[PDB]
Amino acid sequence: REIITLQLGQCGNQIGFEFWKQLCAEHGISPEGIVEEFATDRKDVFFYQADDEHYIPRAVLLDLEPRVIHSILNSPYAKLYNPENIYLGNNWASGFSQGEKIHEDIFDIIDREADGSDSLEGFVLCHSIAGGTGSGLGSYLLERLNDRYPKKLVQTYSVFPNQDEDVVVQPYNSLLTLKRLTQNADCVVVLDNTALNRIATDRLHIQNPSFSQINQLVSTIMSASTTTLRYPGYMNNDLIGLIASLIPTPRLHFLMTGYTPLTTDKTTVLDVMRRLLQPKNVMVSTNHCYIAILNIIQGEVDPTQVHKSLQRIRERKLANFIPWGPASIQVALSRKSPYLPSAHRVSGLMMANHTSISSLFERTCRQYDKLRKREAFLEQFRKEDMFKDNFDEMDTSREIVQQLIDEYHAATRPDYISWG
Amino acid sequence: REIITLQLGQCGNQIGFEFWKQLCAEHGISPEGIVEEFATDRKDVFFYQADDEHYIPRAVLLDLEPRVIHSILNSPYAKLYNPENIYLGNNWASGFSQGEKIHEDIFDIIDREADGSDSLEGFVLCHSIAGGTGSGLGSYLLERLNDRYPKKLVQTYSVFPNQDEDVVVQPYNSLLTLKRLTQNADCVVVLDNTALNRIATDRLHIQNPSFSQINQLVSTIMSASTTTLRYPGYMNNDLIGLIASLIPTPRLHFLMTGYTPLTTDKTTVLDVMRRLLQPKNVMVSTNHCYIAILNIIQGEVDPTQVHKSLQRIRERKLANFIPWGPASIQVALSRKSPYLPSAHRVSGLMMANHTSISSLFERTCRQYDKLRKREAFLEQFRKEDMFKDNFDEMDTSREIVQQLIDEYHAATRPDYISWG
Amino acid sequence: FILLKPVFHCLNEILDLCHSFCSLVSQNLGPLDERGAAQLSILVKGFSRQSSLLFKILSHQINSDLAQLLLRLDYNKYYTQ
Amino acid sequence: EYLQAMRNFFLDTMYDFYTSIFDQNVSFLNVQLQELDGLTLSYKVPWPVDIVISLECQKI
Repeated sequence: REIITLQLGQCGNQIGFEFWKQLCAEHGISPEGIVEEFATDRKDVFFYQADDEHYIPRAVLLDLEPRVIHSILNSPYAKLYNPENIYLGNNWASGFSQGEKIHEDIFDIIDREADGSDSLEGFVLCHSIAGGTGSGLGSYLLERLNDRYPKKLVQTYSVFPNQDEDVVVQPYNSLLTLKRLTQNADCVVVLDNTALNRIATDRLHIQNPSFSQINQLVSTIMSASTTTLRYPGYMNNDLIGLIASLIPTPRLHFLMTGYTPLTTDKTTVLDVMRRLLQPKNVMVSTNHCYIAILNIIQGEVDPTQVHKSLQRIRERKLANFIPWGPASIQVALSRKSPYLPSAHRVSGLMMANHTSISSLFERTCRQYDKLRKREAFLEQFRKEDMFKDNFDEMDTSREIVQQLIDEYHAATRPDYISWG
Repeated sequence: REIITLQLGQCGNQIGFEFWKQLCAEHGISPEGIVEEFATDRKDVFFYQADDEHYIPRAVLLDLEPRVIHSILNSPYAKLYNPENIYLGNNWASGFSQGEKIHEDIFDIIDREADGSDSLEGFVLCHSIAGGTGSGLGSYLLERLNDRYPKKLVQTYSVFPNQDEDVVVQPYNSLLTLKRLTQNADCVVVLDNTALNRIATDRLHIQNPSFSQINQLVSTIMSASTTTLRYPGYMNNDLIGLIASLIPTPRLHFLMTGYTPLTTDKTTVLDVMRRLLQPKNVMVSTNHCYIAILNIIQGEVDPTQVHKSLQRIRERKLANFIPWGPASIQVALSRKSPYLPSAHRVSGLMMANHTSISSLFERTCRQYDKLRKREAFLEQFRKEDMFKDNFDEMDTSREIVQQLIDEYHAATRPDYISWG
Repeated sequence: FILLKPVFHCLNEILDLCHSFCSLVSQNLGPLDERGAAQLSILVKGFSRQSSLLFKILSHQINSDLAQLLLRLDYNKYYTQ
Repeated sequence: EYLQAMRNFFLDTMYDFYTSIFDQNVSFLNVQLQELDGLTLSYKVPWPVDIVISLECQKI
């Protein structure tokens, strides 16, 4: 149904602005809010239908100590949204405490938007893990949202902070945030900073301006993830029906994404399926094996070729995953959007549950434990101090993420009747 | 037909001034009395047609010991009305006794105005319950008006004094006034002070200057209640035809009002019907159930949509009332006024008979009985003493309001063939 | 509904009973013990019966005509009668 | 246009239609629509296409 977006963190507000700009360009919308002259397709999930058919984006921007919001302010696209949903230290506990005291008015804004919406389906989160101000306050808001609304869905888009080092206290912050994400979120879309950075340095020749490109990448991914809802077909035109297949168990809810063209500015679907199963098209980094794989195709498709392609790729066994049970690949189809020039119009997406990200989490589990053992890297922050004088919440999150890694490695085994 | 207005009490004279100012602004009238340059619509009920087409308001201001009347005097709108209709203790019995001795000349003024009018329909009363000087004298005048004119209608606009406390003797005064209002009035429009105060603190951020805003609120409500007469359509262009539907029985004649925009400075009629059935748009505070509901719409309406809206809202069952019989909702339509800038031009009103106000009356019945039982709150006022040495009129009003609450609760039951 | 004979031929009685009621009730401002109540009871039963009959015949094919039934059908009063 | 629309009015939109039936009255469903075994189905066929579209086609 109707989904409200929340955006917080500097990179999160960047990709939210880019996402809304991308959808305004994608649909028949002017940057004033007015419907375009040449506008069939649904805008009834993320866009409020206002008085002059003004598709006002259903978005709530949360920030504290604004810097980039001023750059949002002086824009022609500052008249598309902001019906006054904008509300004005780099520690987790700092942002937690600051969000604690102003929980009421921002929750009042959320309830205001819930009253403004006729229906409700979910709150999708734009998040940056260990982004400083975004950390802690984002976990706090996630806990509040799970508390107040036990009937709605929570989706999280976030990047995982790895740049091969910087901040000595960020693994603690990301560990607490991951503990909150495991318990207080329903489904998590995971992203890696170094992987997207490497792809940006790969297909292009940039080294510094990675933000401006990665915004485009995440915007394309997120819009692709929502296209079958935005452009109505009839397979999984609800969020919940899509998410139900992707989550095999409530302990594994992290989703790996790709994108079939690394650059799209006339191959068949058979080729790009083979491309997508190659890991260079995969944008998120014993044997690691998928549990369940889904793919979504949008382009110029012949309907017989997808069947024979599934036959041939099935027989070729390019799906290097061994499950513990009956779970298999799932196909889906979406519409190519108008008004956008696309060479090689076939474009696909993948949503798969893969165990390999456990190793990435294990990297942080190694790092944090190392800095815990030497104990010269907690640095004695005061917000961390009165929030927890004994710092046993870090031990609690360490317990949870250990259980999580064990659940991962039990899922790697060909039986999940045994647990980890 | 032709209706004369009477205004008494400080807040009553405030809202009368605001009401006349609002109608002078609403119609093509200058504040000198002259017709505007750009003036189709009827002003032949509340405005005498004078020599230079001077729409002189058919109003009689009654006051004693004037304070705010001096502020009325020095105004540019002191030349719209006052063709000399102005005539110069906070106890009920005090105002009763003072109105007793000067009943003759004010009745002579009333007869003078009745002779000045060609036709007559009703005397609409601007009243403040337990307003001090307004109390008692207003009841006295109400009794006199019912006595002298058994062929005319009496409408009462009044606020009910509740501010969550103040005056220890005001429940006695309001109880006597309510006894008079039940017997000597034909239809009563009830208002609550704390409810309007809460709405004023809600949509705005004021705490003290509530009077200046509440004047606007009551003026808008009263003008909306008269718009189909002031702006001629053809459904219920008489007072009596409108009042006949609203009163289901002569014992229940109190009317609940709303206003669809809490602030109006392009939704459809379907939305604002759903809004109006939400109690936050309702401005007057087992199951409490409406007996009969009416609504009046003024705006940019499509005539097919009101039918399908009635279908859908009927099927949704957002009308949480259970009657004892066949009574249902009634729709009405009015014209949007010119010369007034209105964003979201659709504006509606509701007139409904609801039992919940009994509880409010019960609150006073509890309070007065409590102060009667301890007997330290009558305070021995002398006007109360020689008017009634035994104070059995308070017992008489207690008897009547008990019968009234019992009639209320018998009406709550699914049979009214049994009485209470 | 003038072209349809039964519904016409009961709405006539629906008007006529209101005429008889309005004539009768204005006569005495005290209670009717002079067999005004005797005719009034007959009028009450026949009114309920006739209204239910015409409503059942009516339930042309226009949106508003379908609309006006349902306000009486809020509690199925003439349909539980 | 009628032929394409017919199989769009049964066999998205109808998912919302069935989720209401998931949790009686046949007129209720029409109002919910307009903005497991058994069921009744109905839709009017206009005459200039009724000379090609069959009544028994609706059954199949």
